[PDB]
Amino acid sequence: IVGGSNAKEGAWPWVVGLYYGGRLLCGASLVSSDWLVSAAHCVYGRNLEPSKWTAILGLHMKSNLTSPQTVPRLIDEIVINPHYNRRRKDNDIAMMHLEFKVNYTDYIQPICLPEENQVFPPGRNCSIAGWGTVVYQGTTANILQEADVPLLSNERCQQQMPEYNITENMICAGYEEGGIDSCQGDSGGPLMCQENNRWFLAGVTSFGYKCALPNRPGVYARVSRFTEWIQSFLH
Amino acid sequence: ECLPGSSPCTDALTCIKADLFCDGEVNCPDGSDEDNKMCATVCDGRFLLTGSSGSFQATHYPKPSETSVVCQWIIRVNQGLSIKLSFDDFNTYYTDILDIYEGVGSSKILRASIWETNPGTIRIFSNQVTATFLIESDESDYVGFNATYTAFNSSELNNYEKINCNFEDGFCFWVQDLNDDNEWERIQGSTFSPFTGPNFDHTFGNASGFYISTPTGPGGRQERVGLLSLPLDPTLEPACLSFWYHMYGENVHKLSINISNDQNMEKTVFQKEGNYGDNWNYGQVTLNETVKFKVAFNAFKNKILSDIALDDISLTYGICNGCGGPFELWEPNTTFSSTNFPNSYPNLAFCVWILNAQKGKNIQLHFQEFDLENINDVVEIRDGEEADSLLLAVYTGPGPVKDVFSTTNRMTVLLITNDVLARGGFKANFTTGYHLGIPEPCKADHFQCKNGECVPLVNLCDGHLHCEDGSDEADCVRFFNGTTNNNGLVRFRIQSIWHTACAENWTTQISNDVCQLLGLGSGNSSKPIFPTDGGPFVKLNTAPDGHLILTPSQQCLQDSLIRLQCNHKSCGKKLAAQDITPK
Repeated sequence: IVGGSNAKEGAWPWVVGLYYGGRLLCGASLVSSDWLVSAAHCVYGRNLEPSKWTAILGLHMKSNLTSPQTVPRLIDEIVINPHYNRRRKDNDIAMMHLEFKVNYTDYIQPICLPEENQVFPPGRNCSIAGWGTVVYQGTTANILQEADVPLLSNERCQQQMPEYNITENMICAGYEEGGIDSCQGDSGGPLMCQENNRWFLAGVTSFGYKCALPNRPGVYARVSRFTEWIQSFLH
Repeated sequence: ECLPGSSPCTDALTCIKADLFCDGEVNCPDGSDEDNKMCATVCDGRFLLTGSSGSFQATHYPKPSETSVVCQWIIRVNQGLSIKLSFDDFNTYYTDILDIYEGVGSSKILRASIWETNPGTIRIFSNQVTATFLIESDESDYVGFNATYTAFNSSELNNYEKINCNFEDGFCFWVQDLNDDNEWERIQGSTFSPFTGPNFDHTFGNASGFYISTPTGPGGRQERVGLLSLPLDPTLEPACLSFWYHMYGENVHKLSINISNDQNMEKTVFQKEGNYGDNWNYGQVTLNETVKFKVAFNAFKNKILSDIALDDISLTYGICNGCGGPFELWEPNTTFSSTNFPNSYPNLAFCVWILNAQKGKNIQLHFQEFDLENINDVVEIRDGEEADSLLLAVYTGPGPVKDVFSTTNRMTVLLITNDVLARGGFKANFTTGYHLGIPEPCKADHFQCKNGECVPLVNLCDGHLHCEDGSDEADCVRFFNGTTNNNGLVRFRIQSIWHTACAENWTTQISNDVCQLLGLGSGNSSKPIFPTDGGPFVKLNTAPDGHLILTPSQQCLQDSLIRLQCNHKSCGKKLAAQDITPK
């Protein structure tokens, strides 16, 4: 989030901060009582030691871990997508299992899930979150930021991104003149879109040509195509 | 002139019965009844054989048979020795029954009948054996038989030679029971009355072997078939009796083994009832006796489709136990380095190892040495088999990684290396196989979950957690003919049958319970419409313990099918103290 403002404490309870030995890399999305949803590009090469990932549930500011609402949890399993391919950045989706259970609270609520064959019209306003970076060449933001980007069609996204291959599992989102979009360190954040007073998970920040650049929208992995793959693990 | 039916001797002074001629006992005072010329058979011209060895044949052995001739052979050997009969060839009509009598005179004991079957080697433990061959058919398509007799000592036989018999060449030393209802038949290959009994021999694994089995004749009553063995000498150490039994049929009653001693006391040590499949079963029993004992395989056969067979009986001492790297390689290239592996590997390395194999053979990659760099350098093992490369495992760093079991016949391995801090490297070798990694699923209605263990019905959607992968509680209840996603019937599954449920005592409590079991939220509503499924619907009940009691009873009047409609779970609804600000 480069062109956003600070978010209210508790406005996004389903945003989990993933720390690798005390360092945030990519956000997650809690779905089940012990399952998470994060991008499969930041967990590439670290599935051998799941104990190195610490799941901080219900966190708002990265410098107030002693809050009475923070519930510490650990990762014990990292299931990357079977069809993942880092070189082509395809199937960028992964689930991370939690160590112990966590009770639901006003600051800990499971995120929604997109059902199969769900028509997402272009230009639809979607909300994002995550402790990203406020500028390309800068440092991370301590406060949980947020932003809004419209949905672009697959053909228009492919025309705007000739250097990449946007498959049928990649839903793009971003401004036409840039300015407000995802940045480095934020790839992995959820793409929340409102529908009937419900905030689904319509994408996960995967990659991007450059940050805070005009005519450069962000790429979000279409979670709607990986519905059964996630549901096979939630049980 | 003697009485009608009697023939006088040579001296014409004593009248003896006609059946007493050539029977083995000297009835005439001058021994004329045992003369070789009067009892001369047209088969081979020899009646009495006193030598230790010899041979005998039928009428015109190397020619078709044209005349029915009654022939009889009586062999007497030295006392204390047994007579061993060896049948090299036997091909006659089923009406030409070869009778084997044990002893001479009217006290001769019949042991076995031979017809249209090669008897192999038949050993009688008597020094006087009377063999009679009666011709009844006139078919000239058969050749005949030729058998030789040899003398041996039965007192020097050990327990192994007496018990161990693979039944490939007749009966080794087994003596068929005389007080039973029927005798064992030696049939080769498939027997009569199909769909019952074994279809092939167990020793050779084909239909060319020989074994024993119950008579496949249409027996209308229950017949007992038993086989007696020679008395075994008592040993200081116990011995284990090993044998292969085949019990497949619809009317199998019981197959028991009795041990008979000198005091006529029978002791049952082995017993099997029911059907055990069309496969040879491994049966064993520990024999521990202080005196001489006998082994008796007494089979109780019922009516048609109750065949039982035995094979491979043996005895054993002891208690019964319980950028320019390599490319596609093949089987002769199991061991391989990556490209520069006797020491640390160079940077900017990117090689590929497409492991090839045959169609239907997976790949098992075992790493003998694996010392890589940090997260920057990893190894990606794939199972593409096509342009869409899959993923198997991501290994990196110095550590004993587990084995990799592929699925198809192709495996792509990519070595992603950085441009600084070169580590040592890795080393592995593959080995092709069949269904490696995945354990063999246990048969006989044994449900196998994801982890590999076997759980037939102890965890099939009942409320337990035996399988750690959670596949024991896999899909059994789901929506049936549902309009939307969270809509459908309440079709359950007890073991395999996917059937609906009843609504005799349907409530909202069990409604939301089933909704939670379906993975959805609580029960929004429940409206019965009409009954349409004919499957074994189950009456869902509840108990104060917490679990749901589901009795699959197929009995209900004016049943109703509940159209279950569950609401959504805790979706993305903001429950904190948030506001609405356009900024």
